[PDB]
Amino acid sequence: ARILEDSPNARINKTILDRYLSLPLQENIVQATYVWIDGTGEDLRCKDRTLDFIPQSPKELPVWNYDGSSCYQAEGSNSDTYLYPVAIYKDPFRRGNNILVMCDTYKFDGTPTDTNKRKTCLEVANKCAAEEPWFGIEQEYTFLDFDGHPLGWPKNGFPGPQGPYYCGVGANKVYARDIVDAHYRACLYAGIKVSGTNAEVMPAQWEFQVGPCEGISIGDDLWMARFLLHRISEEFGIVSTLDPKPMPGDWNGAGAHTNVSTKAMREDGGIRDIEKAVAKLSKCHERHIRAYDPKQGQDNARRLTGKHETSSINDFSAGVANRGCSIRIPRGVNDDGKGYFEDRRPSSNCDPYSVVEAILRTICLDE
Amino acid sequence: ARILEDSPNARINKTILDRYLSLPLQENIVQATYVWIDGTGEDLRCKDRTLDFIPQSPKELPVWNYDGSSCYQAEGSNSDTYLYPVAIYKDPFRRGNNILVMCDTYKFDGTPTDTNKRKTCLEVANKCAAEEPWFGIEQEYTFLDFDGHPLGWPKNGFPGPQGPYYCGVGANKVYARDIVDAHYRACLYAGIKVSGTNAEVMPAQWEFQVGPCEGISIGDDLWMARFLLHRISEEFGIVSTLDPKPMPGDWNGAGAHTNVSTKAMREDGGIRDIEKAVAKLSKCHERHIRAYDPKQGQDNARRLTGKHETSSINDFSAGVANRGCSIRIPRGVNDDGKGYFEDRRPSSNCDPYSVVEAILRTICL
Amino acid sequence: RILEDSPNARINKTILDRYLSLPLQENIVQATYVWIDGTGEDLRCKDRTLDFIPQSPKELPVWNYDGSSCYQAEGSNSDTYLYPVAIYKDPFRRGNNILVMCDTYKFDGTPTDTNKRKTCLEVANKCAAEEPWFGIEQEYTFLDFDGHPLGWPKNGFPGPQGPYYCGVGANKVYARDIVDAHYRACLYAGIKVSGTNAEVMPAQWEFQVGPCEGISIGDDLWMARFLLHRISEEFGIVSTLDPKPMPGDWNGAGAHTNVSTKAMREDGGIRDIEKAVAKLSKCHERHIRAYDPKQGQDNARRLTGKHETSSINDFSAGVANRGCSIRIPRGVNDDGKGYFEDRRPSSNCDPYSVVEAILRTICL
Amino acid sequence: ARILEDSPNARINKTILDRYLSLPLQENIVQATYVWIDGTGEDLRCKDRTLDFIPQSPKELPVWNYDGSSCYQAEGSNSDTYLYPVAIYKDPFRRGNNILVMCDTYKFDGTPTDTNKRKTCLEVANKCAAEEPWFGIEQEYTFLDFDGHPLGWPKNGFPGPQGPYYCGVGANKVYARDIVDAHYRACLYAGIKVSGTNAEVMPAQWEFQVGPCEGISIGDDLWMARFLLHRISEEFGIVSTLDPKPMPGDWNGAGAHTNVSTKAMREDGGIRDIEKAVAKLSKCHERHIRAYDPKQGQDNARRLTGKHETSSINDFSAGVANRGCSIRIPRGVNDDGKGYFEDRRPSSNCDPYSVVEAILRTICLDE
Amino acid sequence: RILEDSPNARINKTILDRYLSLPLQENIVQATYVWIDGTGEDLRCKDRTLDFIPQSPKELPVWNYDGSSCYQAEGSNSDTYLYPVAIYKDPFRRGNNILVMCDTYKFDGTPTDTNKRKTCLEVANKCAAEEPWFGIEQEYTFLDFDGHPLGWPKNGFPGPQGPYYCGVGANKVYARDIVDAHYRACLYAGIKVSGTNAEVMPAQWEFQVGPCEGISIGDDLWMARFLLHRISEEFGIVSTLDPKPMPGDWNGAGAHTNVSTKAMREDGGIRDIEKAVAKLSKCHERHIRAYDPKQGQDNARRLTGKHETSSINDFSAGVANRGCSIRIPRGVNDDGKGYFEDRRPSSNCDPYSVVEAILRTICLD
Ligand SMILES: Nc1ncnc2c1ncn2[C@@H]1O[C@H](COP(=O)(O)OP(=O)(O)O)[C@@H](O)[C@H]1O
Ligand SMILES: Nc1ncnc2c1ncn2[C@@H]1O[C@H](COP(=O)(O)OP(=O)(O)O)[C@@H](O)[C@H]1O
Ligand SMILES: Nc1ncnc2c1ncn2[C@@H]1O[C@H](COP(=O)(O)OP(=O)(O)O)[C@@H](O)[C@H]1O
Ligand SMILES: Nc1ncnc2c1ncn2[C@@H]1O[C@H](COP(=O)(O)OP(=O)(O)O)[C@@H](O)[C@H]1O
Ligand SMILES: Nc1ncnc2c1ncn2[C@@H]1O[C@H](COP(=O)(O)OP(=O)(O)O)[C@@H](O)[C@H]1O
Repeated sequence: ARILEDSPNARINKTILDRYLSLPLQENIVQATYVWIDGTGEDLRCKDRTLDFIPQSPKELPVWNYDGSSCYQAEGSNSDTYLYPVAIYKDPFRRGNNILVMCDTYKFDGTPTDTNKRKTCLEVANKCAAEEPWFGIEQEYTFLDFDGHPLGWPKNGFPGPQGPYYCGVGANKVYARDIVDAHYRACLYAGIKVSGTNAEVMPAQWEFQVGPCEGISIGDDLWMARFLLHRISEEFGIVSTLDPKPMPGDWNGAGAHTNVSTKAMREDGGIRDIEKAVAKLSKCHERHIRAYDPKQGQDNARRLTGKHETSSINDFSAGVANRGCSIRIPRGVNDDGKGYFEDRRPSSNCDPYSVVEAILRTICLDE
Repeated sequence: ARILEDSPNARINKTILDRYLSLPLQENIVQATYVWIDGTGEDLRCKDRTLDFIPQSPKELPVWNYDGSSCYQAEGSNSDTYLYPVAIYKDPFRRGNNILVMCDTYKFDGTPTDTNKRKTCLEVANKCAAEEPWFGIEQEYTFLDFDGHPLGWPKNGFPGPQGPYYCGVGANKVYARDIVDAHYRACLYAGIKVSGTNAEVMPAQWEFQVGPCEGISIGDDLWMARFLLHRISEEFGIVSTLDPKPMPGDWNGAGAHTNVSTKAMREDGGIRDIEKAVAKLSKCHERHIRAYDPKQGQDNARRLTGKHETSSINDFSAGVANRGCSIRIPRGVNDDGKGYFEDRRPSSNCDPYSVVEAILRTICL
Repeated sequence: RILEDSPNARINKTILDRYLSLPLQENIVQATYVWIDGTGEDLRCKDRTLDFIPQSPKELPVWNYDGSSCYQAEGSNSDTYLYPVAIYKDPFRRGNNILVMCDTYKFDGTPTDTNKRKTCLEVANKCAAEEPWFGIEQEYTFLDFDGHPLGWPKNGFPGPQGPYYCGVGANKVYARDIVDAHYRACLYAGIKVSGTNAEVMPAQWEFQVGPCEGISIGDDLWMARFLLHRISEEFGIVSTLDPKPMPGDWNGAGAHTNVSTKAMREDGGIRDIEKAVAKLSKCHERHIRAYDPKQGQDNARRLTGKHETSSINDFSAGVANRGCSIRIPRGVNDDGKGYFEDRRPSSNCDPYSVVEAILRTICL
Repeated sequence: ARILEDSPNARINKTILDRYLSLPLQENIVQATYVWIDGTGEDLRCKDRTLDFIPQSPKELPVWNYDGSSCYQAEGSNSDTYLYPVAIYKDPFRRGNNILVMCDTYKFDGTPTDTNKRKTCLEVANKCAAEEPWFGIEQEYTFLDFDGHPLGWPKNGFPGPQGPYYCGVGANKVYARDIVDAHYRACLYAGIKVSGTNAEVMPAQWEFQVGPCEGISIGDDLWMARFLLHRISEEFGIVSTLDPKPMPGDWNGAGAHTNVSTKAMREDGGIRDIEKAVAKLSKCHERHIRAYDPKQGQDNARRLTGKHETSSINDFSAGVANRGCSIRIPRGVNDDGKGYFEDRRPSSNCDPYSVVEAILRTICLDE
Repeated sequence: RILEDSPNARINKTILDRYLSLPLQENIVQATYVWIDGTGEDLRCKDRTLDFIPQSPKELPVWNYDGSSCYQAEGSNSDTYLYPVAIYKDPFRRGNNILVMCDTYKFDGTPTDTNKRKTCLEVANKCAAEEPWFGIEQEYTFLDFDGHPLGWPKNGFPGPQGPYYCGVGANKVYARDIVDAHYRACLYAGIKVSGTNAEVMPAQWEFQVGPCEGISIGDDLWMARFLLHRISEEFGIVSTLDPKPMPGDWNGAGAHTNVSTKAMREDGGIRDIEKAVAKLSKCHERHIRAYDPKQGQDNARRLTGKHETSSINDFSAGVANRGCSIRIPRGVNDDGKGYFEDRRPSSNCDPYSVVEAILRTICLD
């Protein structure tokens, strides 16, 4: 009755679309959905165009543009903002040779927009290329009803206390698995390396893991995966939020925990290299928590500095297999004496480009 | 409209998923769902990962972990808990080469968790192998709406008294058969030997039978089957509960009656062996009740009173084709001089590993 | 309001199809055993996984159920046995899956009170040389979960009879989808459903089975009944065989029974038809006793002589006449051969008892 | 929201009437409501007329008529049926000098209707005038919603089992006390001797007791109490039923237990006269059952099974302090050597005139 | 949704008034007899017409009821007797109409199992010399018809505790109308209600009765409970006295009892009190049995030692302290004299048993 009752998309018919989706087209014709990051640094925008050819590379896609003043990227008279494809994926909605196109964005003068964090991240990731840095990201998120309350939670109230929902199974334990399952498979079909999923501590809260991807491709892939989550959830009338505190107080906020390695760390006795990198990471702490947050640490501080599977934003701790510590070497990695380390500081709404750039600067470029 | 009105999963669209399900993936890509028992010893948990190969046995799969502090399996600062794969099944939700994996769980130091009953059962099952013991379990369960009241029952009250609902047919006799049929088929596809189903005495109450299964297999199989029931139910917005007394008073609680035979018992003249086994089980009643419910024989006490065709919690009686009993020999087993016997004591929420072990201890060791 | 409280109507209906397309290894066979309970009117069922494709009812195992849970308590040994009698293709699962009609037997091998097949079969076998054929017109009514006829205004009545019989239209007949699904399921299963029609009462319908030789009418009508209840379950709709599912001047329900022997079907058999009707005239009370499963109590509520119906007490029979106990149809009196129509059996009759009683009187 | 949703009277505004009730008229305008029993023998009918005078006794009221063919009292084309006042009460709905009139009925030729039982009862009661016989009746009844299900019961189902509802207090114990309380007060005001009320075993079930009344007046007063019950219930959209089994099974039926005493049973040593009457009623069980029911034993046969605190229809019994019997003599009476006896046979829908006559015929006219 | 299924909430409430206002001759008197049933928790009532105005209880007729219809079955001798023991003016009917508190007796003239008044009264008269005064703080909770606390989100919880205690506002306290109506109806009836407040738990409230001399605190509290249920009823809201109307870290329910003798109150002061207290430290186990009507089984649920309550095993005494079993209020300590607080009695206690036990231990040894 109440659940999704005001959500426009949940109330529109979902069956008719298949009639039109079945329509055969000249294989020549290609619909391309260009996706980009808006002025908030948090949200995605998209639009599409018809091509008459199958592109092999993002360089073969035309440069496009949008009204930056309609996306919180105003620039007086000169608000036309340009779209530079950087990465191509198969489209799981249209399936043909139809494609999704991640972009980065440039002002009219050829300079990056404020929210373009990929330009510099790429400079750096090229300059550490020889080190073959690999990143995994654990993206947490919460499903909301249209009124902003977490999906399925009683209106004007709370479901039972945490305990039964983590990795839960059952109608009273986890909600909207359908979307999670759809999204997992859509990401796979699109060529994004999602390595798994789980249900989180808060009911309506989930996680998917992406990686491991090399260098800057973790940013393109996570951004596209976010796009896909929002877009799939839209069809259901459900809002997916990346906000780190989608509900105040005792309930679990949201991280984007980031797993890192270089070729040396992955090699035999890389443990010493890891332990070195964590030391370096462990103290420049005030500098990273700024580029782990699209508003420079104001979002972080709603979730962080507590005792709910997180990290204190105040100070810094580096433990082994410690969910309480900002940066963490897993037990099996100590045991193996090689592998990777987990940075538990990035917030669910982090920009991955900023995260990897801060990381690489510190552990490869030697600041 | 009240039925399922507040169930989130029942209020979310169900046809969109099929679009995404039919997406074709490159081969190499396998989705594996790991499943384990949590610190309650009753409830299941699960999560997924992507593999780049097709495993051939459980041994080929990666050991994995979870946070036990989030599963009622806290161990201070060392809360990481380990998932060991013990059985693979085909995945009926995702099909193809996708798989479901039953696990057992270990603490950070390599010891079993309190609710891992399989390590100790596996040991005993292995000592008893040559007697080739076979187990079947009749798992009773009940469908609930989101508010915890049994599915389709009138809000704040009761349907008609017992009688019409057992093995029923008709819109006013039995509810949500679609889940039952979907589950029977899913299990069969998964490789679980579901041997039957029926609607039970209580409206919204049902049973599926698993077996016969070789030794430790009954435990892996029944756990995975329970998983499948919860997980299929979930899509409908419906809760499946294995609680033994999901409504109080004169409403049939729930059992997990266990059928047992050894090789001796299945060969001509087995009835002698069956007779002896029943004899031994009669001198250690209390120990079995304690292993026959995962809270030491306390959820056993809200059901096993000595009424509604059942055992008594304090009292051990056996008999030939007798349902007011603990241990029963079926008429057809007696008439054939060979076969299997029925242990009626275990409750719907028993851990099958514990039931098996207790039994094999008494009648093989 | 319509079906708002029917649990099965409120549960999602599209998810099942995802699990139904699940491919299983050839040779796994699901078998659903079906039986009549201690009311003598209602059906029960459950299912088992089999190893093999049975070639005939004898190849299937004997099973059991707890009689105490279906009004068949025999104190301390209530374990009741299920003997397969007929096998049908399963229209719900298809493949090699089957439904299995049974009859039922106590612990000591004697028949339960509601097993009327045993005794009917002895009689029908004795009459086999007369090749008796039976056709049955099974009437029924769809109900909402509250017991009120489906679609009828709550706490009230739709317009008077006239427009609904064999109707077409959203305001003339209800739930044809179940009717059409049943019709085809029955044909797929191997049941000889010869026709259907909408009846005089809105939400009321009829299916005809036959002609079937002997005992097989009984098996087949029972499985068709099971199929009706079972298909209508998935819609959340109750199908009742109650003979007077609403009181007043609203059409009750019959299971009119058409009957012929070898002699009656050959030219000049009309003589033998009249012989048979005459033997049935002389023992009216024993048939009305056989013609509902409480011995003449349920038919009384229908048989008022007013609504296309015969008298409770008084036996009558005439050509072309729907006010009579036993009617000889126009076409058959004209043709000099065919069958007679027995209009006495109520919609909740056991066809084994009906067959047996008619065979005893016209063949014995 | 279902309780009373389909009941027309519950869905009509209730405060508007007050506006019109407070309209003053001159004391000499009298509204008289004539009430009678219809051809079912169970239900009441009524209608109103304006008088210009205040009658002093039933003798002073006009004899009236109605169309019996609309009340199941057809008699072909001579269907005009006559209404003779026999009792007047003060009207608790209009107050002032307005009145309710209980009547009995008579066919066009002056002979009584089949459902007029008063006539032959009053013949009898007059011959027993000396014995000064008193009657109390314990009228059980059930409130139903408009769909025929008991008021407040879950639709298509049953509330919790019996036990908590008898003389209960609490929103989840008893329902519609306002009607019970209104009616009790309205009976008193109208001039009926209502001695008490209680909530009964079945939820939605209630009882009021009337008496002790002298002779024939028990009949007139109880029929008028009945009228008032339905007429008051009607306002709330609630149906009040006197059906003896308003729900089949292990749910308590409804009786009209009748307390009886003569001058002689009330004096010292009266108990001796009592045990003699019981014995006389014990010799003719089948006579009474037929007088105890608007048919002749048909509705009793659904209530009276032996269980649920009532006598068997088949055989008779006495005892003391026993609620399983037909005729109960209270303890407090045996102990005091005087009082009355309780006939527990009459069903809730009995016609009281029929109950009284049959009892008097037996215990006074020595039949 | 709130009160949507409560029959009394859905019945028109304005019509009754046009009937109550009807006038009747002055010595027509409606009397409502009130008694405790076989649970020893719940009340029952029924009513009769008198033709006179009673001056005291003894002028009312002894009456009876069917004990087998209220869990007071004694086979075929089930008629149970009502003895009037206290009269109150009737706030629902006004005029000379009355409410009658009774105690109950078997057919043989002996007290029913749930009459604690008879023995309580014996002891009270023996301690009359020492002029004992009692004050009781009765907590209770309002429930919707489904048993969920009134106004709480269906299938869930409101915000944590903090804002509700002594709260003001539509989102802080619920159903103040019932509380005000009860407060006043009690005062009019002759019951010495001395205050009320909204409790920690949302929908939870309290009223205080007393100080009352001796046995009358039991009569008066019982009749106040009656009034609460009966007023609640007209709104279609349930009032429960269950000590833990919701599980976990939501505030249970007490019936804290304040106590004094003449000594303790007249100047002599806290040395009489400190001795009285030390007499209670001796017998905790015995008092927990007197302090709910199943003898420790319901208390165990709110007496956790957590959420401002004492633990059910261990005894404790502190000044101005709220974690203790017995309490000396700072205010009484500061002064020569006063009363002491007993914080162990549970919301569903029988006050007659609370008084008796306190009096045996303290005025009698
Ligand atoms: N050597 C590595 N370097 C970087 N990332 C890795 C490496 N190995 C694994 N990862 C990635 O880290 C992520 C692990 O997330 P998850 O399984 O949720 O870990 P946990 O929940 O134990 O913290 C996965 O995407 C995985 O692919
Ligand atoms: N020899 C045997 N040993 C163990 N289990 C058996 C044996 N034979 C059959 N079983 C299993 O016993 C179970 C019987 O379940 P069910 O038909 O519900 O029995 P009932 O309802 O009569 O107790 C099924 O799992 C069946 O496969
Ligand atoms: N000669 C016959 N002998 C036995 N049964 C017959 C014969 N002819 C027809 N039937 C059966 O009787 C049924 C006739 O029912 P129906 O056509 O509904 O009759 P009506 O038109 O009078 O309702 C058919 O379903 C058919 O199987
Ligand atoms: N002497 C008497 N003769 C006839 N009826 C009496 C006499 N004394 C009292 N009564 C009536 O008996 C009835 C008592 O009924 P009730 O109080 O319900 O008792 P119980 O609890 O035994 O059913 C009242 O109608 C009362 O007026
Ligand atoms: N001397 C006394 N002896 C017994 N009871 C008393 C005495 N003085 C006050 N009381 C009663 O104790 C109750 C106090 O309850 P309350 O005001 O809620 O106290 P608190 O909430 O501070 O514990 C009141 O009914 C009060 O009348």
